[PDB]
Amino acid sequence: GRGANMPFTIMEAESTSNATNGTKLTPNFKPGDYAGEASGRSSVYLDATGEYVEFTLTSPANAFVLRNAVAENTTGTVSIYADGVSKGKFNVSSKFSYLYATPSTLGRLGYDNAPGAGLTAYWLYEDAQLMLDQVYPAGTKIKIQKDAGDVSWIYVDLLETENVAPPQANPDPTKYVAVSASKSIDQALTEFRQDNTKKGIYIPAGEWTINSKIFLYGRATEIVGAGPWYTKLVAPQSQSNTDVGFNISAAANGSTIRDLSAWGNYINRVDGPGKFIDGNGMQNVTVQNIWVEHFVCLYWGVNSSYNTFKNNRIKNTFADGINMTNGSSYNVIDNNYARGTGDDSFALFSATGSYNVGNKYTNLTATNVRRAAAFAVYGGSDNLFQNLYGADTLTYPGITISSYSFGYNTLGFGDQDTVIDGATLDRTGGDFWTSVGADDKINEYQNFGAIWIYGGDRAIKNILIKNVDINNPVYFGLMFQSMSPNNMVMQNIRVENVNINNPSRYGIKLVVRAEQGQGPAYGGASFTNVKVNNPGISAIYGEAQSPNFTVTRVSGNNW
Ligand SMILES: OC[C@H]1O[C@H](O[C@@H]2[C@@H](O)[C@@H](O)O[C@H](CO)[C@H]2O)[C@H](O)[C@@H](O)[C@@H]1O
Ligand SMILES: OC[C@H]1O[C@H](O[C@@H]2[C@@H](O)[C@@H](O)O[C@H](CO)[C@H]2O)[C@H](O)[C@@H](O)[C@@H]1O
Ligand SMILES: OC[C@H]1O[C@H](O[C@@H]2[C@@H](O)[C@@H](O)O[C@H](CO)[C@H]2O)[C@H](O)[C@@H](O)[C@@H]1O
Ligand SMILES: [Ca+2]
Repeated sequence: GRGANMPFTIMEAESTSNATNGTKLTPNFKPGDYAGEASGRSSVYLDATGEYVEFTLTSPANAFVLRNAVAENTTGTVSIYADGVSKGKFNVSSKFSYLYATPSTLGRLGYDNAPGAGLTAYWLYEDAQLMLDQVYPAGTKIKIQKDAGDVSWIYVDLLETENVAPPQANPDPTKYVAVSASKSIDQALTEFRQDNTKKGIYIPAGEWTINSKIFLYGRATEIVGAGPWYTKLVAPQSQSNTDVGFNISAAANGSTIRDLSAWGNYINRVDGPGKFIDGNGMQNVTVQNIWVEHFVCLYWGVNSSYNTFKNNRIKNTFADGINMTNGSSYNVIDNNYARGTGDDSFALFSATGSYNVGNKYTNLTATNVRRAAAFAVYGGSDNLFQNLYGADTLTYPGITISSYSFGYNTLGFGDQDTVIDGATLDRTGGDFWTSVGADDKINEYQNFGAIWIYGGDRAIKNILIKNVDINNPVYFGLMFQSMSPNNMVMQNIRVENVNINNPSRYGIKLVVRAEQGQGPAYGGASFTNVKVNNPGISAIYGEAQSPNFTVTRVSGNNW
């Protein structure tokens, strides 16, 4: 792609190809800012009746997602036109946006939904979904316009366009028990469990309440919808933060959930509940072509192995998109799209089996990461992250590679490579934590590069980063750091075929003193064909001040 191959096309409102009579925001990297939090770090502000932004379709489309920001505590409309003719109205809302903190309490980002004295609003953008009753061809002018009766103002960030097929029917009514107006999901599953000729349940087009955790047991179960634009599982929207969805017991290992969407009612992060799918220790489960929003996570694996997450869309969550922890091995996380997660979009946390091993995170896109990293790997052995696209992180790297234990029981990285192979990272990095007494100090925070290689309190070894393009990182391309006093010696850290373009500070930073009491990096890293182009200050910082760290310039480096 790089990244996921999805049926929708993403178009930035602010593209120079898009006529507008509204206000195009100049980019910045600020959280809590309508530019800093936008895709591409810009949007088009429509602030008077008749102001519009005009998109041009590059593929046919009957369905649209508008990422936008409106005033706090408001709902309303904005209009959509096709070739100059009005065609409908998006339902725009800040119900799920505006999370409050202060510049020195970004650790609270995502947790606190109420305004208050001295509090700044963050997480300002949200989405509106709309299907039209015609497929419009490539080349159609799709205008987003603020007409009389629409919201007082709106920031238009991007438009998703998609040509959605008609809904898919029950694959076989004699094998899939249908949910219906008078038969709930739970009742359909009970009928399935008690009749061995059934393969599962079918959930038709519609909106279907999920007001509970729905347990899958008995045997492997298929849950099949009509398509994610059609089958909508809906948490009770007059409630907030209800723990609903599916919970897969061991008897239902081998289950499949596919072709549906799930619309949670979380308005802030809660730690514990809030994963759409629970399946601790689950095996051989397939989750495919589902679209999930407004949960804490899609899935949080715990010693869960041989599972497949494929073709999913994870948007506007309050913590991680997918995390696999504590022994989870041999999983296939392939061709998934995340936008707006509230913590690491795709993560792997290895802990004591000794390691998470054999996982393949492939063809993944993670953008507009509202806190933490697009991709994060915490220890493990023989795990592959391949063909990644990451962009527009609010606070942290595009990719975190970390041997910090976080107080859990872990060995760190193992004896087989953790591989990052093929990745594009656009405008990644950010500010987090504190930097009291730090070297190379530019503000009150620690400052994170596009890729952070962090030796923590456990082994940091066997890391291969290759075929990566890092474009306009907030601060640095590659950032290497060792936690003191542990000073774990980094071994077999190699970087190959990497382009670092226009970093504002340095192409490569060896952290010398992140904060009081901390020191420089231990071990070394090798660089082959690593280009640093137009750095703001210099190509590499920290080399002379890092006497325990050896930079090896194998060949092909312009620094
Ligand atoms: O009050 C429930 C939600 O209403 C709006 O969203 C609509 C949603 O219910 C769904 O079924 O489809 C339509 C069309 O895509 C949505 O507009 C609000 O936007 C949402 O915030 C509410 O929770
Ligand atoms: O393995 C550590 C814990 O993971 C889960 O808790 C997470 C919490 O520590 C924090 O990271 O927030 C996320 C998102 O809300 C939580 O999933 C488990 O729920 C917990 O039991 C584990 O100890
Ligand atoms: O020391 C406990 C904390 O460790 C981690 O946070 C670190 C932060 O405190 C500061 O020192 O910066 C380093 C990175 O340079 C951070 O890793 C945990 O993330 C945090 O939850 C702990 O409280
Ligand atoms: Ca944008």
